[PDB]
Amino acid sequence: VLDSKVPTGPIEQRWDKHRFEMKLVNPANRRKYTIIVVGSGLAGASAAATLGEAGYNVLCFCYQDSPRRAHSIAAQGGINAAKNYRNDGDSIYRLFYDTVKGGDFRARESNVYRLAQVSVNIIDQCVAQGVPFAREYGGLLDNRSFGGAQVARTFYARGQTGQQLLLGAYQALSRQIAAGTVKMFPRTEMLDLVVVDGRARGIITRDMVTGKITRYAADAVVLATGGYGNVFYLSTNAKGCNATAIWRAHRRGAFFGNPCFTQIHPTCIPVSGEYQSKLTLMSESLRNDGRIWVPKKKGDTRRPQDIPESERDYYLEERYPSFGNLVPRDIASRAAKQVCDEGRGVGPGGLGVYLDFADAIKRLGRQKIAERYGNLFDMYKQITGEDPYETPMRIYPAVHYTMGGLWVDYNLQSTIPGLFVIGEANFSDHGANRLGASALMQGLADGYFILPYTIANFLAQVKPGGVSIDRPEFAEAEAEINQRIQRLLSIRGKRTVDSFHRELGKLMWDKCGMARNAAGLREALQRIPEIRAEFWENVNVPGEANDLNQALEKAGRVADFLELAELMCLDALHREESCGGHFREEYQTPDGEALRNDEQFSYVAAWEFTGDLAKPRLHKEPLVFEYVKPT
Amino acid sequence: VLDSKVPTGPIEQRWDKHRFEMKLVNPANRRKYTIIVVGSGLAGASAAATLGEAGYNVLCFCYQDSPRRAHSIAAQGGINAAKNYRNDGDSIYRLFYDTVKGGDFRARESN
Amino acid sequence: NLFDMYKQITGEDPYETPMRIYPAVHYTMGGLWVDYNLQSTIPGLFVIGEANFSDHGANRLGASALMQGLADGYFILPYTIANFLAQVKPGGVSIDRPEFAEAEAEINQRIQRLLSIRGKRTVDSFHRELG
Amino acid sequence: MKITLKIWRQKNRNTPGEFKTYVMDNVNPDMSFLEMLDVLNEDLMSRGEEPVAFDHDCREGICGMCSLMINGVAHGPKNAITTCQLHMRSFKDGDTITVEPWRASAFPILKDLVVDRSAFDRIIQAGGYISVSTGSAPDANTIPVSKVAADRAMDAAACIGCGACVAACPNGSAMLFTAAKVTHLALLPQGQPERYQRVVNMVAQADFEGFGNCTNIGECAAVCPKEISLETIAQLNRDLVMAALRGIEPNTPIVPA
Amino acid sequence: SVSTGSAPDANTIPVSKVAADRAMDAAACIGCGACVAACPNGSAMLFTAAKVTHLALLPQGQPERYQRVVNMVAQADFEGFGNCTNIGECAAVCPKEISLETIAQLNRDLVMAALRGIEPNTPIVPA
Ligand SMILES: Cc1cc2nc3c(=O)[nH]c(=O)nc-3n(C[C@H](O)[C@H](O)[C@H](O)COP(=O)(O)OP(=O)(O)OC[C@H]3O[C@@H](n4cnc5c(N)ncnc54)[C@H](O)[C@@H]3O)c2cc1C
Ligand SMILES: Cc1cc2nc3c(=O)[nH]c(=O)nc-3n(C[C@H](O)[C@H](O)[C@H](O)COP(=O)(O)OP(=O)(O)OC[C@H]3O[C@@H](n4cnc5c(N)ncnc54)[C@H](O)[C@@H]3O)c2cc1C
Ligand code: SF4
Ligand code: SF4
Ligand code: F3S
Ligand code: F3S
Ligand code: FES
Repeated sequence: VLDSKVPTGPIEQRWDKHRFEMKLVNPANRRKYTIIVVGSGLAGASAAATLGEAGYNVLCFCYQDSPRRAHSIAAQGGINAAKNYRNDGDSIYRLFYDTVKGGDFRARESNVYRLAQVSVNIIDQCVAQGVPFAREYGGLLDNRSFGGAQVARTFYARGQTGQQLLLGAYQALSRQIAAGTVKMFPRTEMLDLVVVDGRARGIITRDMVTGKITRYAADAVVLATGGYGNVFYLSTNAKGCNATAIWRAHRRGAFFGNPCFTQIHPTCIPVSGEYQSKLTLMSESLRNDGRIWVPKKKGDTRRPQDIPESERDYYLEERYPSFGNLVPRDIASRAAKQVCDEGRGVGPGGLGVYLDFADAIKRLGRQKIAERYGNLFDMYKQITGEDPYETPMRIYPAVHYTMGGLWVDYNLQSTIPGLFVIGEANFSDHGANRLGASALMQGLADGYFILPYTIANFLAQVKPGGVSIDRPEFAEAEAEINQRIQRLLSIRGKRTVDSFHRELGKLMWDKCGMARNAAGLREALQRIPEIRAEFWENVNVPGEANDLNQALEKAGRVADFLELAELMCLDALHREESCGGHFREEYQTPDGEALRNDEQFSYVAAWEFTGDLAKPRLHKEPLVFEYVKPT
Repeated sequence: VLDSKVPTGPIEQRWDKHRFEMKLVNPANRRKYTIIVVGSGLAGASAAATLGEAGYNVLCFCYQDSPRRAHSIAAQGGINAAKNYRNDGDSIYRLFYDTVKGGDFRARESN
Repeated sequence: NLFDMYKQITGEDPYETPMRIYPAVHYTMGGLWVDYNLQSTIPGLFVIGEANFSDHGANRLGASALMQGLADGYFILPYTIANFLAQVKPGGVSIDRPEFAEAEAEINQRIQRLLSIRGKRTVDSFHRELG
Repeated sequence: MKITLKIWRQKNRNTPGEFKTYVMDNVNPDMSFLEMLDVLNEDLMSRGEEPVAFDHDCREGICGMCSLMINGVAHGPKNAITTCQLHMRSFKDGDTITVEPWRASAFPILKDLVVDRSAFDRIIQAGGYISVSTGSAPDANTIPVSKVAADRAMDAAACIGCGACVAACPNGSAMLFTAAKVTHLALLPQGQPERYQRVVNMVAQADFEGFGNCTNIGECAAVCPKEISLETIAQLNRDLVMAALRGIEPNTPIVPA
Repeated sequence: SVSTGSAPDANTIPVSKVAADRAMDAAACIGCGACVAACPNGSAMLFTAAKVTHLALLPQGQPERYQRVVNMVAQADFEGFGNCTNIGECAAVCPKEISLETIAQLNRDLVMAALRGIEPNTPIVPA
């Protein structure tokens, strides 16, 4: 049974009352506890730095060269806070209401309020660390609107806010490392989780440079391994982002909360052939001019600018005319994917649609268009090779973010006692749709102001030490990992790892992608095990275990993705409603929005691994709304 | 009839509750509205400056030579605030009580 | 700065000669009625500063009109005017509508009548009598 | 577009390496360099050889993990871009392209094209931060920062830690990286209380780590992906001179674990 | 250049009593224009110097003072006023007894701004 452990009383004092009620660890005793932190993103680095400042022995891990390589670094948009510096009507309650309504009423209210309440402290801490936020001429901070939000509550660096936030967190982590409190282990990836007597007591890692398999033991384990949006082969996530850690934890007993909840991005640079899997994120501030079109003829060799106005299929205009071409990204991207799927694409392989700017150039002044889109146009010209000022842009949707993940209660603790999941790896509080500039805020909130208290409470309830790395559980986990690696290396089939990953990604994008139906999901669930068996029988990963073998890492990540895809397809088939990112074609209003069902699906679904990949158990955590009412 | 449209509940949260309840204009849409401000005193100049900072098109007027030549430039006394810097018993509630009692009970409490 | 100012204006030194004083009307607490949103009876017409009734009641405390005006300008009017504007469609009214023409004609007729009266008594005589 | 590549191939840190040639017939002009390397790796795996290993995470020129010396110039012939941002439209049919990792004593080579850049991490660990603990921060708008100072601090702070400055510098010096961090932290008021110590510590760490000296050649600023100007080095020199005038002694060096 | 709602607490930045007194002495300018009418060159140097001195003696005016003076000076040259020969009629005519040391403060600020390479912005054209 899932106990959310949410406090009681008025929602404004819930976090303070909980903070008072939780237990504490004396500052002298903090040195007797060891905490393992797997991940060094915004959440991971912030958590490691704060727990090192407290006094605990922290063991931080990351699979990249340095802790400062992580898709927290790539974020372009700003970060939200309820400071109300622009005197426009923003507040903590307004932010809480916005976040709980933007999620389509699929998240707990207490978590959302806590996030909105600690956002202000997040901004204060980030400024105090030397983060170069944009300033006004008088020396005070500057705010901007996130392209549609009703208030200007966003703080930003020029175009790399995520980089500056992660660099502040990384500098704090480096300061702790120099103090001897935090031990950093880059270029090693956690391969398994070891639970001793029902508590997550350690991890089994592989050092990707030398191939060494190492066993670490600790009182508490924190997972900050980011999202799993890379299960689709084409996505805007980094080339190394994966779901190995969370899947291993889920297999160990953690509950997966709404794995089917995914968020996509409307405008991304299309692929240039069947060898690329990374789609570069553009800015949402485009599409303001609209002018999304495609040639009426299926195949035209003429230049895009040579096509007359009467010969252009300006779809999204004769369809959904009431919105004003500013249709929601879900509907626009579904229409674009359908158009490209019909065979009427414009890209190299036929994937992409035209985003024209010529009418905007003529109507407006080129000076202002340059002053608002110069970085984007230069970046597009650098990658694509075509000037947007003359030729139309090409865009294609891609999977961007995952709201789903491991279920956690109010204390950020998963089903397994002692296992804490923060950042993008937990279901947390975005609900069915992630608002802009909210993942950074959520990660920093979890790292800085939330996790220390709850982990201190859990550690105070127990006693330090008692578990070493010679227990039979460690040996069994290590033997399983070694057998898995040896089998992977000994399969030596024909098809490569990327072929299997691409096949899985295309199947997941066509069936469990933007638009989902029962027949398609059933077909995908039928198809997944055949692909998994073909992978486990006919894969070719060359090299040796004790070297720098990248194909082995890719093979492991692909195996975990093949296992996770079945669960997320099952979850998508289960939820017979449309809400947020999750869209079902049988439950849409005629306009094209998501038609919810609040009297039968107003809960959080947690899936339990029962040993069978086709029959996982479903547990429902009901949601009750008291301050914000569904409508 | 006259509707004061004052909020409800405890008097300390009335302004915050009203601020949350009222509608908003997105910063992108502010440039499509024109506001006429007649007067450039303390109230007029402050309102025009704040609405200009917001983004609206403001049209300010005054009958003197310059906006600074308006009245209220001659105000010699100080300006009150409930900051309690001197640590002598002042507060927001004390100021509210003083203002509502000095007016001989002829004004709305919420304002 | 008061004895010196009095000497500058009156010409008599307060240190040796008694001062002379006489009361005069200073402030008006009354004005156009406004609701909580600082909006008058006419929709869309907002009255701030000393021109509205607002919250001074029957007597204005010292150093209160300054903060009243600054409060109305800085921290109150933006929210209420945004609340009013968010419920209406921008634009749609130009200066060629008949209401503008009628108001302009009334103003022109009033000015012409004022100029064409050309009586005997001056404006300040009537103002002094009324006062 | 037929392309011949000469890739450096080294088995491990202790095993010596050598150049090997690979000829590929069809190369899409609009695909990036790293994707061409990926296609080559797939071909090698199909044939039965050991694939080429290189660092890559984001493929957007922000993370700073890309590190390749292409045709003698860091990050490829085009300037102000990283290796992940370089596309094959900048090359010519029948061209020969030489691919190498960075070369420095402080950047040991671990594989064919992968190097160990933990020296930058250790340089950061020795004072390259602001010592403020969580929860003690004041309000955001407490300390005003002029727009010009914030802009210059952001210009210096956009360093992706790629290590191309070390590779381009004839002396193998990390002066541009250290100068950029020092300039970032020294242009804001929050970095004032410990700047004169900070620079000294950081400089000492670089000397301890195995980097060379700066002859003011200026080669680093020509290949820097984020166009860090040479005025950061002047700012570092001013700070170090002023710290020496104050008798600031460097602390103990950060020894690797 | 401070916007509404972003101000910090009043007692955040301390200002010495002497600095505040001099800033108040310079800030009590009623904009009458008698300084222009008394200066034989028709220069607005006392008005500009008074405003610059007011804003330059408080910490809140620090972040943009060296630009500010330059801009203001350029605007006077754009408006048609003459130059200052340090004659001193404006100080003797000024109703608020603004001293000639405001002009010295403006000269110091402009010299320092020129040493830093500050360049005037575009002039403010009348509507
Ligand atoms: C291109 C892009 C743009 C974005 N823009 C925005 C934006 O404008 N606003 C916004 O609010 N959000 C944005 N996001 C989302 C947000 O930035 C991320 O989702 C969020 O930072 C993820 O938090 P995290 O730190 O947990 O993830 P990450 O930063 O990805 O954490 C990954 C960390 O875990 C480690 N790790 C992972 N797996 C393993 C393993 N098996 N073993 C060991 N270590 C492992 C990695 O080494 C790394 O340290 C964007 C995301 C992307 C991809
Ligand atoms: C001598 C004196 C001393 C005072 N001292 C204090 C004090 O110590 N403390 C305190 O709290 N209050 C004091 N007050 C009261 C207060 O300062 C003012 O009376 C006033 O309430 C505040 O300024 P305001 O902007 O509201 O009005 P004003 O500043 O008078 O507004 C007048 C503005 O409206 C414009 N205007 C007027 N009619 C027209 C028109 N027909 N067309 C176009 N524009 C027009 C003018 O051009 C000007 O811009 C004092 C008042 C006086 C007279
Ligand atoms: S200074 Fe430039 S070249 Fe050197 S590491 Fe930083 S971004 Fe790379
Ligand atoms: S004479 Fe004095 S008060 Fe008048 S404008 Fe000149 S400086 Fe200001
Ligand atoms: S180019 Fe090299 S010599 Fe010094 S100034 Fe830069 S590190
Ligand atoms: S008298 Fe005139 S010439 Fe200059 S110093 Fe004063 S403005
Ligand atoms: S992969 Fe990030 S800079 Fe190249």
